[PDB]
Amino acid sequence: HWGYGKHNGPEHWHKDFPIAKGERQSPVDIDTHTAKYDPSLKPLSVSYDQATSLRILNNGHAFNVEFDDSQDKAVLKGGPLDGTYRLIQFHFHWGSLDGQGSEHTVDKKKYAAELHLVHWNTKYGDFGKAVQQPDGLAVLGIFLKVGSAKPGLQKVVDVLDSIKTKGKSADFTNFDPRGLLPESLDYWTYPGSLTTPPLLECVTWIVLKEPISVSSEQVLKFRKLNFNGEGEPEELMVDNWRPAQPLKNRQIKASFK
Ligand SMILES: NS(=O)(=O)c1ccc(C(=O)N2CCN(Cc3ccccc3)C2)cc1
Ligand SMILES: [Zn+2]
Repeated sequence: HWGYGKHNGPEHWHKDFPIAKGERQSPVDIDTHTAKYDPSLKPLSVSYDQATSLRILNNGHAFNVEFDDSQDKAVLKGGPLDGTYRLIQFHFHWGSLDGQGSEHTVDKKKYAAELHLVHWNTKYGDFGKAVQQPDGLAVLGIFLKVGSAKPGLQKVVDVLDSIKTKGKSADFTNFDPRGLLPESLDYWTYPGSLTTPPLLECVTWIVLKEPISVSSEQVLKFRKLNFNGEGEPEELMVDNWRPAQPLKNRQIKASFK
């Protein structure tokens, strides 16, 4: 029964998921003056040429674009990571208004939305084993600002009418996630968590500095989705973001000067 309402929102999650108040929770504010350049970080390696998208699912919290992760097809390596992380899904978090929606913030600035490309460490064999490890997942986070349309996002926007409500899915093959990346792979990185229940502390966060631009019409179509199931009272899927959590004993590292 967790969600993003007044009665079941992020301030309530700790009652069923006490790790909500833990030492490495996400998201966080990225203070750009306190993040230190780490010359030992490697360039990110984003290898998405062989990505196999399968399906898009409205899960009642967001929509997920799911990939075939039964082989090393779309992988994230390098940067702060040891070994190979396989892409399993991507999703977004967004606002009711353009002035909010991102989960990470930059010097307390909120973006209109945030893309999460979720990857799991292949040394743990499957995603369910990986989420039980402190280095199990790598999530690539990309901010969205409202301005020019993102052409590589339109195939996602155009299928959302077919998955309006919770539990609906649609075939979503041959989608190329390279079309969601910005030009620069400059990033910030820190150890954190899933941002939704069960809030497991299993994520290496890699947040790109350069946002992508999407149009007002693209993000308006995200905000026509529903949290509810078919035939239930309509509750628009908006403001599906967790706010920034305490940094505690953590350092955010920059890949760039
Ligand atoms: N916003 S985010 O990128 O941090 C993100 C949040 C949640 C998830 C996610 O995979 N969850 C659904 C399953 N659960 C994991 C799970 C638990 C037990 C058994 C198996 C799996 C969470 C992935 C990324
Ligand atoms: Zn997310």
